[PDB]
Amino acid sequence: RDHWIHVLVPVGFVFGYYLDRKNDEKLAAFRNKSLLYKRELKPQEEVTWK
Amino acid sequence: MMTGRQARAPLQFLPDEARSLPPPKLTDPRLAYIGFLGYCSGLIDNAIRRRPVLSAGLHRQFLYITSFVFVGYYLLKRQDYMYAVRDHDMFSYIKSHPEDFPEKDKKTYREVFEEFHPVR
Amino acid sequence: CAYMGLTAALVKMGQLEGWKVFAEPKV
Amino acid sequence: ARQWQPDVEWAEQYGGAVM
Amino acid sequence: DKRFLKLLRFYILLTGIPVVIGITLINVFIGEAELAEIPEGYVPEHWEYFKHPISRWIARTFF
Amino acid sequence: MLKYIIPTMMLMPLTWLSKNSMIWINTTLHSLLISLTSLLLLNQFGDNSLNFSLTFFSDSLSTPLLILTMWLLPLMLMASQHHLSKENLARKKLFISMLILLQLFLIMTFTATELIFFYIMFEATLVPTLIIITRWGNQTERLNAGLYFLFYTLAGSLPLLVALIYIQNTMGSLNFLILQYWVQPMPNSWSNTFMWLACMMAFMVKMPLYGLHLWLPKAHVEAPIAGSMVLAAILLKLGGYGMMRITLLLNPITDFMAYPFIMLSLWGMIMTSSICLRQTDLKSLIAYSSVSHMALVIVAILIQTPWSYMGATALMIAHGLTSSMLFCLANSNYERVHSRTMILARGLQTLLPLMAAWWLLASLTNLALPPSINLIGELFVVMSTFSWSNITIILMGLNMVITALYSLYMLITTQRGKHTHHINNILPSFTRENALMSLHMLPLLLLSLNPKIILGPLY
Amino acid sequence: LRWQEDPEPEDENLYEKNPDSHGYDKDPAVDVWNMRVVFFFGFSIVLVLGSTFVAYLPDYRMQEWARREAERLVKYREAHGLPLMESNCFDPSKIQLPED
Amino acid sequence: SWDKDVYPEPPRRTPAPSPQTSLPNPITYLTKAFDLLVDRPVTLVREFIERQHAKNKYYYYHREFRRVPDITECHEKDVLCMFEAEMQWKRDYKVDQEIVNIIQERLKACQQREGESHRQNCAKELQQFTQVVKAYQDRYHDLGAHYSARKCLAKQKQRMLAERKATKEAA
Ligand SMILES: CCCCCCCCCCCCCCCCCC(=O)OC[C@H](COP(=O)([O-])OCC(O)COP(=O)([O-])OC[C@@H](COC(=O)CCCCCCCCCCCCCCCCC)OC(=O)CCCCCCCCCCCCCCCCC)OC(=O)CCCCCCCCCCCCCCCCC
Ligand SMILES: CCCCCCCCCCCCCCCCCC(=O)OC[C@H](COP(=O)([O-])OC[C@H](O)COP(=O)([O-])OC[C@H](COC(=O)CCCCCCCCCCCCCCCCC)OC(=O)CCCCCCCCCCCCCCCCC)OC(=O)CCCCCCCCCCCCCCCCC
Ligand SMILES: CCCCCCCCCCCCCCCCCC(=O)OC[C@H](COP(=O)([O-])OCC[N+](C)(C)C)OC(=O)CCCCCCCCCCCCCCCCC
Repeated sequence: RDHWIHVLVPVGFVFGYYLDRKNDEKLAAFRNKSLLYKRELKPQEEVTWK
Repeated sequence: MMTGRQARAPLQFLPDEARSLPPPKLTDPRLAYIGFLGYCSGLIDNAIRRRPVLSAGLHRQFLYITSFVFVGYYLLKRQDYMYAVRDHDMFSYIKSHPEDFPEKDKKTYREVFEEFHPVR
Repeated sequence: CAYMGLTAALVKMGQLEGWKVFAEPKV
Repeated sequence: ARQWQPDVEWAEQYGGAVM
Repeated sequence: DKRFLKLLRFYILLTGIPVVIGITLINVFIGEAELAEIPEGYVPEHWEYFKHPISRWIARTFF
Repeated sequence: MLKYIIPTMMLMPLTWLSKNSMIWINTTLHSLLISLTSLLLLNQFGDNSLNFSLTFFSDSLSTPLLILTMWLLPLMLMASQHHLSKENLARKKLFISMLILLQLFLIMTFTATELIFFYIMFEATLVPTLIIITRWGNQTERLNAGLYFLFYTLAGSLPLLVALIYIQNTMGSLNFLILQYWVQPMPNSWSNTFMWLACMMAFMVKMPLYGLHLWLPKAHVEAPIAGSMVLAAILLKLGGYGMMRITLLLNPITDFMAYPFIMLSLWGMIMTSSICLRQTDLKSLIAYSSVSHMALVIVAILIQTPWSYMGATALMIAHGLTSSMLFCLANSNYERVHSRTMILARGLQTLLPLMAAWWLLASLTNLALPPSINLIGELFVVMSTFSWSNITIILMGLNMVITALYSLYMLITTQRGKHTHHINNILPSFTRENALMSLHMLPLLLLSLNPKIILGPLY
Repeated sequence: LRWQEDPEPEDENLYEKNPDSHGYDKDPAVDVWNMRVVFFFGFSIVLVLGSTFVAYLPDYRMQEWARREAERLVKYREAHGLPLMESNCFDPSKIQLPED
Repeated sequence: SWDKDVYPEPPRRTPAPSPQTSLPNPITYLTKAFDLLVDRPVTLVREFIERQHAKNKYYYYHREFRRVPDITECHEKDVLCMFEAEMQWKRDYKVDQEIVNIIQERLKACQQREGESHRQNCAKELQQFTQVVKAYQDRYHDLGAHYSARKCLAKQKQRMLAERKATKEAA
């Protein structure tokens, strides 16, 4: 690409955002297990959040 | 502290029981930081000998990153092993001495009296 | 007048609250 | 107008045996 | 100074006028949502608790 | 927070792989994109803080300081690019790298979940700032400031380090989230008195405190413009942020340990404001104004009411923007007359009318003209300190006279009167300089419309 | 005499070689594109879309909800004859005081 | 509109137009000119906008927080439960703040709407305001800037010790 330097920070954003989602799965020990938002799962659904 | 533990089988960098522990992935962020230390070492090596820093010796920078990742992988395995041994000794000592770690009774805050200090 | 007095106050409060300078190894 | 740098007077303070 | 002020007004209006026209078109055609009771068995999404469509878009997309 | 740290780090290959005429444009563009990205931190809640991971979190205290930090980098790149034109390209990239590294340290200083990671990043911010001030400061004469930095290290950060390790041994953690629920009252004892001084004096020097402000009209003077911008805008506010975190653990002993230092600030803002009436150096005048405004933040944190914390964080954001703009105006005259003497170049409204309009607006925000957030912070601190003691309004209001007095004097001396005859290099205002003044002032004016995003976690 | 020193460089004027200089750079194409970058990604992007973002924040720190919830609860306890707010935040039956 | 119970408005009593003098007032002509020139085009544009609202009807919801256990029945230093208790307590703190704001809006609107007879005709709103401010002060004053459910519980316990001692010393 002739403008390959203008994608260092934006891909560096998205990858960073990617890792944030990657950490959320490591903090899902109380997904649908709190005393405030516990509920039965709707049909065609495996998790309450991702 | 733990020197009587690794005195029955001395001079073992990774013992046999260390193979029961999960090894670090190759995308371990600690190991990625060690590879970044290798890349910094390659840049400082090209800087101190007046080479083009980002250009010269790409095979040499590749061996710097490779060698630091290679050493750091086994260093992280030994690190994880020694913290696992620390927790194993801790838990087996608590289990073998129930008198020293009494299950202290959990009181809720309806019985706990805390002194209120007003901000005024 | 300053540092000697502050040090003597520190030694007094080490007598009071039990401050160890050459503390025995416990852990 | 430019940036100050050590002269001979500043530099000779670090050339003796002791500081 | 006048060149700076012309450039300031131009580069503000450059995305000011599309944003104002778009917000006007959203408030006229897409419009303000209505308060309603939560139905029996319907669990709303987190972005379905907000009134304005741009607020629903922000709460859905980014937050 | 890792969607902000990684673009800030990708500004390093962006600044070292850029073409030689393109390194300001690329870093300014991508740092403005990071500052636009920085608004995703406004996902705050009325009960819970925004808790990203084990390492990073953001309540409504850290969030506006983060947005101001990520906004300050493009402005510093604009302000510092003129006087680095004859610099070496590699030294210019080293300057930009130290700015990027300072932003990198700050944006994970404000989000530090645990307090010793806060300490590491907090004392990590001093090193790129030190190198920026002493390698690009245009003159270095620091015979008295070395001993003062030794006093900062002795009386400040090292007792904080020992105190935080002590809390780590006692409480078992230094997570601020855990310390919200495991906080014990810190009673009256001499051990707890030295504990309070250890937890507070580092942040007292960082604000700065009156009597401890001796570094700040030196370090602001001997610095480049980006260094003075980041000192006035962010690096003082680390002390206020750290006080608002560490005063959770210092209850209720704070309720009688605040009384000396409150006096040191309540009289201190009477003095330093008065000191601004006798300043020959304009940059020193803005420095003593920064002391005179951070004294109120010290008082508002030490009296620990809700209105005082709301006013203190609003005053921190507002004073960051305002004093950064004041240093940029001081540089926009220093780059022409090549001297910081405030009585040298006078009558500049005859020559630069739009720049004198920017001087007028920055002065009116400096003297807390309502409804600006300078006045909102000033006013809420004054209300809370009236609830503290009804006499302090005198020491508030008298300050609010003198704060007006040097604000317009700085306007009247530099911009009004007769122009100086023997100065003929007064060029018209570059579009860069007016853009810098507007990117300071227009966010500061827009925050008057919606101030609720800069009033902290207990709005 | 004193050492071999290069003389003090005079302060250049950016208007001499370029009367349309914005002050960003001495190369005019670089200067004008630096101006366009600063004005577009500063004013057209961050200020305008940023104020549009902040203005339509989805109930920043749940204030509006907290009013509307209050408009429920007052309506629940005006009608049932209750006082509008108790002097105790928690139930005084589930609290054990220290005896004397 | 809104709910007329939480925002009460007493029934309006306007007097009839009683023209005594023969000179025609300007206000009726200006009212008819405002009704023609201003009320009608604004009303037509609002009807167009409301038809476009009807062409896509979609709804939003008021979020409900079911009651989790409070700080009294949470164990000491058990952050998983007392976190829930703290979030519940903070939501109730902000809602109590908006209740106080509703009663203030009532008192101010009563004072203006009654005009000069505000002291005679707004005794009930002033009484409700005194009760809700006494309640909010007993519940949330003097906690500090680092307030929590523990500070509020300790203030409640100190107030209950004072009330029990005052009950004991009266007998
Ligand atoms: C305008 C362009 C100007 C140039 C462009 C550049 C502008 C600047 C760039 C700005 C870039 C964006 C910056 C961020 C802001 C974003 C917008 C935002 O947050 O808006 C907030 C806020 C919230 O709006 P929203 O959330 O979008 O919608 C609210 C509703 O829930 C939902 O909305 P809704 O559905 O209820 O309403 C929909 C609305 C569309 O929505 C909007 O307009 C909202 C978007 C406008 C935002 C504008 C902000 C820019 C700055 C404006 C102020 C400065 C302007 C310049 C200077 C003016 C002079 C000083 O529909 C209409 O407007 C249609 C009705 C028009 C009525 C007038 C004509 C009626 C008769 C027609 C007769 C002819 C036809 C007859 C035949 C018909 C046959 C069918 O919007 C406004 O504030 C709108 C501005 C007007 C407010 C009232 C103005 C008068 C107030 C006077 C008393 C108070 C002041 C007293 C001062 C005392 C002396 C000191
Ligand atoms: C989110 C959308 C919001 C839309 C609404 C906008 C909200 C506020 C935005 C900012 C407002 C100020 C903008 C202009 C000032 C800065 C530039 C300047 O100096 O230009 C001079 C120049 C006119 O002068 P010139 O003759 O051509 O050349 C200069 C002369 O050589 C030499 O100059 P000079 O000496 O002949 O004349 C300077 C004169 C000097 O006049 C003064 O110094 C008098 C000011 C103080 C006393 C009067 C105000 C007191 C407070 C009451 C009013 C506020 C509350 C009202 C509400 C109701 C009551 C509570 O200043 C003015 O005339 C400025 C008028 C506005 C002043 C605002 C208050 C500043 C005082 C300090 C802070 C006070 C508290 C905070 C206020 C916050 C307001 C929201 O203006 C322009 O060329 C305009 C440029 C474009 C302006 C765009 C404004 C919006 C920017 C935001 C972008 C993002 C949102 C999109 C909205 C886009 C809308 C188009
Ligand atoms: C924030 C911490 C860091 C600080 C530095 C930040 C630097 C980076 C900047 C990023 C972008 C900016 C962020 C802050 C934006 C703040 C502005 C904002 O969003 O406002 C929202 C506010 C929101 O108002 P609101 O609170 O009513 O919003 C209601 C909510 N909605 C829209 C969903 C229904 O926007 C407005 O107020 C716009 C209203 C229309 C425009 C204004 C009309 C009147 C203007 C004055 C007319 C003339 C008066 C007389 C003048 C006389 C002469 C003086």
